[PDB]
Amino acid sequence: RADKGKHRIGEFWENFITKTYKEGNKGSKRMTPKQVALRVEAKARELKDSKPPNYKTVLRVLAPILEKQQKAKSIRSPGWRGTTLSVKTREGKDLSV
DNA sequence: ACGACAGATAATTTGTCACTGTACACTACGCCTTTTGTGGAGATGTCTAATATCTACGTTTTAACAGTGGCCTTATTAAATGACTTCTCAACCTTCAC
Repeated sequence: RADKGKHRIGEFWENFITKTYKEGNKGSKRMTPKQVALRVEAKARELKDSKPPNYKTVLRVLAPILEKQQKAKSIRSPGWRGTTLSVKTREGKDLSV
């Protein structure tokens, strides 16, 4: 279906969840989804919104973001091949070997 | 035929709640190296005014004596003394007296 992977909480909450997790993981802060959901609870109460998102949705919202943040650890480097070689000096001069 | 009305129906997400994997078990900003501009002596080099020394510059002063200049009256006659000069330095015979 056209709806697969798209949430029904809507554009405001999809942003607010992802906004809150994103600010909570810059610097050495390490705000995990549960603390975000606890913010979402606080936000709905002060927004007077009677139906805050459940923690399972918040974890499902961030699951692709978390996976994109994970993949960055794995990306492999091709390396040099064959006989021809050079080494990258900080002068910016590639010295052939 | 196809596709086109209103509604079925297989998804899709929202939300529950039993379950479990894991950290809490204190245990990084600290060990070590290098450069480096600032800083403290401390041997050494720098180089003058000045208070003489250290003779000479020569310049005064002395006395010795050398030369110029003024004065000094001149005559005669006598004396003493010392000298000089000149001249002289015979000899036989006769006569009258005892």
